[PDB]
Amino acid sequence: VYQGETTQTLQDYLMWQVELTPFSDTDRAIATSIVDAVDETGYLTVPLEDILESIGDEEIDIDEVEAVLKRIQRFDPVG
Amino acid sequence: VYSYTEKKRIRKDFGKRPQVLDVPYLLSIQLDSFQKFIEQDPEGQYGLEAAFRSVFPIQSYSGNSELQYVSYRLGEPVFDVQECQIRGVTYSAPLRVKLRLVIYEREAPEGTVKDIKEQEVYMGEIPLMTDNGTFVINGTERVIVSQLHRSPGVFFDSDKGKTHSSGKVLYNARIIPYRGSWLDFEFDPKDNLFVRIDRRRKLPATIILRALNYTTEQILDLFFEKVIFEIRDNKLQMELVPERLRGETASFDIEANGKVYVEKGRRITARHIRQLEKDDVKLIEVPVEYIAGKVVAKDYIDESTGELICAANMELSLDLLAKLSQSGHKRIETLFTNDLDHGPYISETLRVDPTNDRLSALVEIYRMMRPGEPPTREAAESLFENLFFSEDRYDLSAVGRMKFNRSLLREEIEGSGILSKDDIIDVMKKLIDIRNGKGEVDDIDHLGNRRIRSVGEMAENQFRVGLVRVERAVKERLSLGDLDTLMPQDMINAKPISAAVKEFFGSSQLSQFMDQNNPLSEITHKRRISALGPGGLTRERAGFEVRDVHPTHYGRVCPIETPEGPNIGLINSLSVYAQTNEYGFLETPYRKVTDGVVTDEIHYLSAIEEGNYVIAQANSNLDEEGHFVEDLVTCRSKGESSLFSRDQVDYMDVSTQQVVSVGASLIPFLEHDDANRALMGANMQRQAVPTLRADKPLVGTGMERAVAVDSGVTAVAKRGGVVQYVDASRIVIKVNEDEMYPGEAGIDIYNLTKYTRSNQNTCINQMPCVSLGEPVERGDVLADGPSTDLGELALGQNMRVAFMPWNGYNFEDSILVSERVVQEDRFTTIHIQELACVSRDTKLGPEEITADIPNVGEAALSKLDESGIVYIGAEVTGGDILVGKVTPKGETQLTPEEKLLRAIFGEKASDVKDSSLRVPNGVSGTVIDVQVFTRDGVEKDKRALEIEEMQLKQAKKDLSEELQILEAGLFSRIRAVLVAGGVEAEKLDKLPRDRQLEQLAEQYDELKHEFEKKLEAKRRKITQGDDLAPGVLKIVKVYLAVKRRIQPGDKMAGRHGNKGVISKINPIEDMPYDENGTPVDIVLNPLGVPSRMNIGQILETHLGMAAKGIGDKINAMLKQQQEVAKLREFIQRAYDLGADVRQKVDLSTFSDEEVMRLAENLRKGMPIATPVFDGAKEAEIKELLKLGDLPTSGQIRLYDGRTGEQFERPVTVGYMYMLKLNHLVDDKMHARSTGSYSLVTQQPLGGKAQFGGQRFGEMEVWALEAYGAAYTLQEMLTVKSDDVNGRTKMYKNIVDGNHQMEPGMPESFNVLLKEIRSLGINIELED
Amino acid sequence: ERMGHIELASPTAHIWFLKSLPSRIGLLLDMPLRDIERVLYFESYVVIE
Amino acid sequence: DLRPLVPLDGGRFATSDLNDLYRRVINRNNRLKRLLDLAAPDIIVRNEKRMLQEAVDALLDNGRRGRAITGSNKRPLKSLADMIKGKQGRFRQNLLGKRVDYSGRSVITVGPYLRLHQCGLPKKMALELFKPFIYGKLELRGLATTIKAAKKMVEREEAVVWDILDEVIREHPVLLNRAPTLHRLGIQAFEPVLIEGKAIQLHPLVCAAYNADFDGDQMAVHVPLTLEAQLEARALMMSTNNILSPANGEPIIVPSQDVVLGLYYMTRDCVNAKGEGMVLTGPKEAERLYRSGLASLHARVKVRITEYEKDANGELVAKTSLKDTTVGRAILWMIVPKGLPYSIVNQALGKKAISKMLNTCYRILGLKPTVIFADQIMYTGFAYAARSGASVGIDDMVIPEKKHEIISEAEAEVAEIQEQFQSGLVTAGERYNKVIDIWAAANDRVSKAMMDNLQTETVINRDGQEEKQVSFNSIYMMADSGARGSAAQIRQLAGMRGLMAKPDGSIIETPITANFREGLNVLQYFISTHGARKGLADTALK
DNA sequence: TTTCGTGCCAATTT
DNA sequence: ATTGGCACGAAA
Ligand SMILES: [Mg+2]
Repeated sequence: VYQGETTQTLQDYLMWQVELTPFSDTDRAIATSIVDAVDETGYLTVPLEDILESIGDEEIDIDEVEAVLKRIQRFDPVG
Repeated sequence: VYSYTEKKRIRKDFGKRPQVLDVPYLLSIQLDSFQKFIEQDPEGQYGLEAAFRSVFPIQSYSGNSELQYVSYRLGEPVFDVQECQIRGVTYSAPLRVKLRLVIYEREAPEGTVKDIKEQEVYMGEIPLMTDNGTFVINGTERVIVSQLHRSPGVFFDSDKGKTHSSGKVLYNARIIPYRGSWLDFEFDPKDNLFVRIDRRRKLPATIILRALNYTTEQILDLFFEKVIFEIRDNKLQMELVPERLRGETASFDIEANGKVYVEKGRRITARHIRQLEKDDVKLIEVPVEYIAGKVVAKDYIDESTGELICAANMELSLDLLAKLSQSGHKRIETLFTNDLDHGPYISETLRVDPTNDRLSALVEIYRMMRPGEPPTREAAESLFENLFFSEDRYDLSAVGRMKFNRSLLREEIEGSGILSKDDIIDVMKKLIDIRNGKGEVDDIDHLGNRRIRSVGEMAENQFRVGLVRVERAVKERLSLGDLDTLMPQDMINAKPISAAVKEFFGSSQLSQFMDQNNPLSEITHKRRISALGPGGLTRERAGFEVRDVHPTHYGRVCPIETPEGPNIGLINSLSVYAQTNEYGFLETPYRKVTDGVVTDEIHYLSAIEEGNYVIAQANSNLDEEGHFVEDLVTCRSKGESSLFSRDQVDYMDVSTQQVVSVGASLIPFLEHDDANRALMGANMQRQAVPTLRADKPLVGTGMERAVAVDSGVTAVAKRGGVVQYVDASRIVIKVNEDEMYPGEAGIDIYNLTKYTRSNQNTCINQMPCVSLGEPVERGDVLADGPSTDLGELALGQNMRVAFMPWNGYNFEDSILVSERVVQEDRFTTIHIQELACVSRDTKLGPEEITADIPNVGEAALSKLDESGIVYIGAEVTGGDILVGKVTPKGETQLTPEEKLLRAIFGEKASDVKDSSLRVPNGVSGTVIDVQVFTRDGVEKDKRALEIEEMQLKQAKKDLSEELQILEAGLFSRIRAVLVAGGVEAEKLDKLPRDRQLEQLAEQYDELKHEFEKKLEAKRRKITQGDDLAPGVLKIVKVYLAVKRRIQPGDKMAGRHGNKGVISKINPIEDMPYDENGTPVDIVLNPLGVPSRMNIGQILETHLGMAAKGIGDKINAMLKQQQEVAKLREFIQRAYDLGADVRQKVDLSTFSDEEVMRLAENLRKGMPIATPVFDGAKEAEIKELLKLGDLPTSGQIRLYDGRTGEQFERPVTVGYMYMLKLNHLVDDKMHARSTGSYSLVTQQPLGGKAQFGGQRFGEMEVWALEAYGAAYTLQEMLTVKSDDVNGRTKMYKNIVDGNHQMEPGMPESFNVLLKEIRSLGINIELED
Repeated sequence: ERMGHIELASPTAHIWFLKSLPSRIGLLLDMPLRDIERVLYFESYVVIE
Repeated sequence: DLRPLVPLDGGRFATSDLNDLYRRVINRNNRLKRLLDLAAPDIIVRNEKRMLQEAVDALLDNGRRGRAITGSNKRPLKSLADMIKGKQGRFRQNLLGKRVDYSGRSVITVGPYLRLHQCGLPKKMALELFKPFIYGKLELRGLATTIKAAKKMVEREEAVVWDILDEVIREHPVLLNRAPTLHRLGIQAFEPVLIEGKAIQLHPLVCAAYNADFDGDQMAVHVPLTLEAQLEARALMMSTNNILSPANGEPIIVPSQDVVLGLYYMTRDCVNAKGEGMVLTGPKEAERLYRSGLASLHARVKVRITEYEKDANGELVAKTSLKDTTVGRAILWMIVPKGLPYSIVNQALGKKAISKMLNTCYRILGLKPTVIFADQIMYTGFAYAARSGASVGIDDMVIPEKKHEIISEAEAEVAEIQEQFQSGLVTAGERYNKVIDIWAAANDRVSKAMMDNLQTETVINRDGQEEKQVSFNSIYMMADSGARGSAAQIRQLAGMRGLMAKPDGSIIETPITANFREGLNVLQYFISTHGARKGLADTALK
């Protein structure tokens, strides 16, 4: 019988790097939201306001999302 | 008299028994079988003719038209074997069959010939066998293995009381046709005969008899002897035959002529029978009680009433006797059914049988064959006729008919292919006779009951299988009336026949990739006999008896060459001198002994014929005239061996090596080895890998040359001549004028195979072994293939070995190897791997092989040429790009971001992906060959044009050589004609070669035109494109070559079953050394010798030491220049050693140059040949050691390399032949931390090709449970295999230095729950 | 983990409760298995009332 | 997602078996629905219902009823029942056993220098096996600031990652397993030692529990992850914890072969050896004399030996006395712990004697001294077996001089019985039994003569007389010490092979009278193949 | 009308 | 091939 193999995509690599990064719970949720909105070419497809809305918490400013995004942008591949 | 190849290096032979029969061609069983299938036969059997005649003529139901077969022809193959292997196609020939369609008329007697149309049609491609007995299916060589199956005929067997609880034997008989249905007869514990058709529900044995139109009276007459009751007006006076009463007890008063020979209660003895015979006592009075159980034979009806008084086969009673007596009857017929000899089985079977007619039996047969449908008379009759009496559904072949007649003790051998009434009656009679006690059952394992089927017969069967389907299609399509226009070309289609042939030659169980480790592997594979396959046995249902060695295997099947494991006893190997009959039975040759002297005439005897004679053993001493010396010769007579007289001998064996196979005949001192270790050595000898340089065994048996030559790995001169040109890749031989064909330039060109990949990813390379200008003869070796040295098989290396323990580094089969062996590259091997890149056609444009990969850097493209292909000779490793390919991605809408990207970085980077071919991780090597296949109509790149130019150059070179030889001859004739006139002494020399003469000029022009035509044809053949596949544009194949060195973990072995693994590579100064400071190469543990009982290795070591001593003497004499006289005197002394050997080497017929060449070839040791059962004795070995100034015992004193002190005991030091097996640690080591998983089970994959993990099976779980390690088992079960969240959490914790886990739930349990729920069962977890 | 369903046009017997040697349907209805199979595969009729 | 499609080259998606069954069921159901809506004649709807029933039966359990439907190449399709049950089903393939991460395998070699608790692991395997630990350790000490930095450092195989690996594999047991795992001793825990190459080094003393030999065997290695797993490996599955067999209580660390041969060779005496008859101050003086070439290892001397015995309260009390012993026994005495008597080594040490010594050491002193004693015994046995230079030659297989006469007498007796049978005095069975008994007696006589000739030798006395002592024949020493070989195998090597049996079981009357030093003719070799192949087939099939 | 035997089917085989 | 359960047929 055939079952197939699991292939690693760009988002899988990004989430693997996120899980091995010393983030907090809120920072990890923001990182998950950011990695979700990444296309095949590696560009962010949504504005940060949409990510902030998707977080669903009213105690987070745009600055924390900016910091998390800057940390993510230094993953492999760079850029 | 020795040939040129053999005269260079003569191997001393210790054999003493003269040879009377040469070793035959080792690949005859394939070539003859395929020739029988292919060649034209005037008779109607043995090949395609038989298949065509067994189907044609094909006639329709209306009978107004039919197809007639005339003849067939095989066309020339398009490509040669080398071309087929290079391209990757099938080496095959087209089949053209000349069919003929006739048209019959109506309302006329018979069939009026209205019209006849004959046409040649194409029936497909038939694969052809090469000169070496192989088939090229898809650029790869394949071997079809012969099958050992059960012969057709009739066989009588029984169950050894196992079926019944009382231990009663129930005999049975089985009729097996070659094509049809089987027929079984069997008994029961109640002694009733029963019949069985196609292994179905049991039926009474009289059902078939009644279906064959036989009445009860006729059956009783056939199966019983009549006894005549004569009513002589008083008490049924009886005519008595004395022999009828043997072994019986009289139940009445027997008196005759007033004398009571036997009284009441007295049993009849032999003396009483003798007295009755002497007196010829006939008339006997019997009482009415004697007929209380006698059974009447026929039917008797009262003349008055006219009705049936009693039916046939029923016991008479007193009332019935009175009724028949009062009806005016005097003659009665009964059956003799004594309980000792003539057992009454048929009568009881008739009693059990319900049917009493001819139609109800057919109805019951039809009901049993096809249940659940109403019976029909016509359907039952048709089924009964087609079961056994139709030529189109039942066939008893010639071998089957011969076996049937021989089993029935008939005289005629030929006959019909269908059963008859007489055959069934005789089978029943023989079974009844066996039941009575006069007969013997058959042995299924006897080689006279087992038959050999080769490739030709299977190909014929598959061709017939296709042809019957073609005939069915023709019958289906011939019903329509269009006879005025249609042609036979469109009447038939060749697709089914070609499909069947290709399926047989490509996907059959007996069609396998040829084992190509060494020539011995190929020879063994081509001579393999298998009991498995379609129509054979299964390894799970075989049993012990079929796997045993039978006496009839003597001289036909090797008893010490079979795989160990599930296939033991089921895969066999042919013997050296074994052949097959015209019926396919194995036979072996013998010398006939006439008038007490062993003659020279050779008779091939089969298993059946062998048992009737007394055959003397090969190891029997004779005289110069051929007389046995011992008066009690050991001989085999009837499957057992015993002592016989000199005058009772009928035959003798022809050789001492006819009982073993080719592989077992290459083991020196085989008679000193145990059978299990001999089997292990034979199995290991054919998996050795060739090394960089071949090395002859230096201790052999004499069979190396036969194996090397009969295997097609070497280049053999087809005709004699002189070496005109020699090179590392080609040899040109100038043929002698006495072997040249008229009107031909006599030259033979041999293009050598250089560094090609085999089926096992090894290296195939040929090296010349001839010099420029030396003479050659037909059959001489010109080039040596892999594992070949001067035309001799060379599988391993000669190593200096000592038998002693060394600090535990040879503990339990471990091997210690010196560093000098590694430094000299004696066991370094070459391995070649192939990679393929395919460019196809997509919907968004085609994929392109190109050098412009936009995302990668400049350096990564440094080893690619202008066409995007790696250079030849580049050193590559894991991740390097071999072929650059891009896959187009297409979108017709350009977003502003995409427009910005195109503007900044160019449009080429966009709308393109990367799908280049890259070297897999862990793979390295050098690019040695690149091949490009392009579809027809597609433009070729630069690389393909270069390859085509390279291919054209060689053809141009060969044609130019032949053309220039012919031109030289023609210009010589021109000069001979021209100087006959103006005798221009210097004008011709000064003038160029332009120069009856007109006829020669015309011949020159015609020769140039013909050679231009040949060159154009070769260019067209080279330029021809390929038909790859639907949607495939181009294919690029790249070959990488790597060299593997020896290292710890590699498997080494000898020829006596002594295998081991290298444990340490020791520096040179640590190895033991002798008084001269010479270290040993390998140290072997002596403790493995006594328990295994393989003593042949010690004798081989001693003999190799002696040979090396002789070689050292020769080399010492060579280093200091001495005259040829002393060298030849010493060599003559060396060759004359031995106790009455059969080899005579006279160096007086050698020239000085030949003697010097022989000495140069003998300066590294003198090779020695010892047959398997005619080898050298210990005294001869000691004499040879004395000749070399070496100790007789074969043991010297050694010193420790680390301390310099002497070992306390002498150590056996010598030379042994060692092999490197194809079990390399480089292919064994594998490790994994994390990787890919299955999509369904989410568990790690298996294998080394993927980054797979090791399986933790049930037994390991049991072992962990027995320890009590619950946490280890739990982490094995969840966080390591199939807990998706647990794997990530465990990895994160490990990276953070926290060695803790959250177990979770396995995913396979959820998969199981879903699968069970899909069956309509509600299974769930609760609480 | 999401399953679907198919609405059969006519009722169909489950083969596990039919062809297992201790036939649950046959033992429950107290009928031979051959008659049950003949009725199920449209080879014979059976009276309901 | 539990029934995925097959994506292959060329864009072909093909189909699966369950998908095909579902498609057939759906097509039949849709056709039946349409026919029922159209009010078709009953003769067609009955056939459609029957086909739907057959399709559902094939989907649920294909082949149970009627004929199983097949695929493209005439093979039955796999149904849900096939997935559930069988050896290839879920239970036995994915639940009771599975493939795991952090595992490897390779060929095994012998490490003679290893301790009982140590194994030899290639560092190339260890780099892959302990990769997350290496990542964590690299991040811990500031060598790498991100996970990708450590990933690239490990990919490049820098010099510091080897030190990191050596630090992280310091105290971390690994599990070695060899298939088939017949008992719980087939998996054991060892401390790794990083080595060069690609083969795993194994301690010789644990080769008996694994039933492993160094002729191509491969082993698998697993890495425990959590603290509980590591402590279970160290405290339960460690090799030093497994010294008694759970089946019967017998030891499983019995020395064999080279160690036994060396210890037997060193603890033997010769009648007149160099250095015989001198008095030594102790074992150290004996070793000093032996290493200087002044005394023989087998010389009989007197040595001052001090030995300790356990008192009533459990304390050790020493006694010193002069003992008549040999140099080799005194040298070996330096290895025995203090709690054993000197009589345990003052003899010729075979396999049984060494096993008894180890068992006594374990019973009297405990576990750790037993492990140390076993390691020292293995080291000394290997060293002195190498130093002895024991070999094997063709002259070691000594043929008795009276074999020919015995064979001739047996032949004369069987000839006389055959002539008497030709005269008709007895039947066939009695003659057959008499011939068998005669040949058995001849074989027994030949074996006795061979063993009598092989087991003794003649030596010159100190005065110049003759003495008879135990032979130093290499084959006899190997057989007598219990290292390799038994009496029957030596009989086959140097005496007649005896009677052979037909494959059914009946004994052939005429025996093989030739040994293995001599050659067997074609007929005898062919006769022996029946028993050889019968044994091999039984071993393969059981 | 009960009771034991015989033929058939289904399970198993690293 | 071998073993065991189940329906069937012949006999007490
Ligand atoms: Mg092994």
